[PDB]
Amino acid sequence: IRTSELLKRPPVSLPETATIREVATELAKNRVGLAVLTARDNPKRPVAVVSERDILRAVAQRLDLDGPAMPIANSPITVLDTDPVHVAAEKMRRHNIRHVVVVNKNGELVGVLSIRDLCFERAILLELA
Amino acid sequence: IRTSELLKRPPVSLPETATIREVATELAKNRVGLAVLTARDNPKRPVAVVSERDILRAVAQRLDLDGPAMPIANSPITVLDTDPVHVAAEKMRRHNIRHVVVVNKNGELVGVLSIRDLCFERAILLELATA
Ligand SMILES: Nc1ncnc2c1ncn2[C@@H]1O[C@H](COP(=O)(O)O)[C@@H](O)[C@H]1O
Ligand SMILES: Nc1ncnc2c1ncn2[C@@H]1O[C@H](COP(=O)(O)O)[C@@H](O)[C@H]1O
Ligand SMILES: Nc1ncnc2c1ncn2[C@@H]1O[C@H](COP(=O)(O)O)[C@@H](O)[C@H]1O
Ligand SMILES: Nc1ncnc2c1ncn2[C@@H]1O[C@H](COP(=O)(O)O)[C@@H](O)[C@H]1O
Ligand SMILES: [Cs+]
Ligand SMILES: [Cs+]
Ligand SMILES: [Cs+]
Ligand SMILES: [Cs+]
Ligand SMILES: [Cs+]
Ligand SMILES: [Cs+]
Repeated sequence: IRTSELLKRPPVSLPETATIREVATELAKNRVGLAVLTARDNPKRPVAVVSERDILRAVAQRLDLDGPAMPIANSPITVLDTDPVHVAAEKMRRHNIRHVVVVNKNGELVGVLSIRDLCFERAILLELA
Repeated sequence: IRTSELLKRPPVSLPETATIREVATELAKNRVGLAVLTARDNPKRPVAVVSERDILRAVAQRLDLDGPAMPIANSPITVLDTDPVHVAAEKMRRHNIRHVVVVNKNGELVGVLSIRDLCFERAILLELATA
């Protein structure tokens, strides 16, 4: 019923000072589509997100792939861990994103949810309609 | 509800001889996650697919992005244009992919369906639940 129950894994994240390639390596190594950029001082606070989609455009535009990742990162769209799952689903539909970052009431990184999680379960699909 | 009815765009494709960067440019230009690689002799026949996920690994492994795209591509997982939409959704789930290449009875490239198409419409979501 709620967001936290659909989380499969610990959050895949790097510090905000990470390079574009460093994010690319971390995404390939974990077989995920998005990486959360955490703050320097506080590794629990998500400051941005970087997707393979962002890296793809960096490749097409011929950016320095060893340059900083923050300039291609976006400000996180979030859902609470205590929120119902359909909120995460409609934010994805609304923002045309395939990920939502799950945080707690303190604003700390709990995990990341994917469109993959919501669509491939019959129990969820009937709720989201 | 059948795959051909959820098609809203002509297939984004390149010839199988395309480089990795040439695919990356095509993906960015069309704002899509996948590109279908078509045959040399017959551009209607899909021979492979390349996702931005594949390009991402190319970046991480420091491959020559001006090298050919075919070695980083995959054998196309297809669905018929006449097939019902739940079959396409079933293949995405089973094979852990977010795209399916829609072809016709002759095996020619009609279009490409995405997990984005199936999940962001209430009419479809309900039918995916009904089975
Ligand atoms: N940044 C992340 N941290 C932790 N788990 C993730 C992250 N991104 C995606 N996932 C999970 O890993 C699976 C595959 O990720 P994706 O290929 O990005 O959909 C999904 O079902 C998500 O639940
Ligand atoms: N939870 C999120 N918060 C902010 N931006 C996002 C989020 N998920 C995806 N994006 C952005 O949407 C684009 C592609 O996202 P995705 O569909 O997750 O690959 C990239 O430019 C991402 O930075
Ligand atoms: N290779 C392709 N050729 C034509 N249309 C596509 C292709 N890939 C995706 N689409 C469609 O265009 C949209 C692009 O989204 P996506 O590729 O999932 O980022 C999807 O909703 C599909 O309906
Ligand atoms: N229709 C398809 N047939 C074969 N492989 C695919 C298909 N769609 C995606 N893939 C592969 O699955 C991985 C993730 O693709 P995606 O998550 O759909 O961007 C990539 O390595 C793709 O090459
Ligand atoms: Cs940006
Ligand atoms: Cs609601
Ligand atoms: Cs929208
Ligand atoms: Cs977006
Ligand atoms: Cs149509
Ligand atoms: Cs491959």
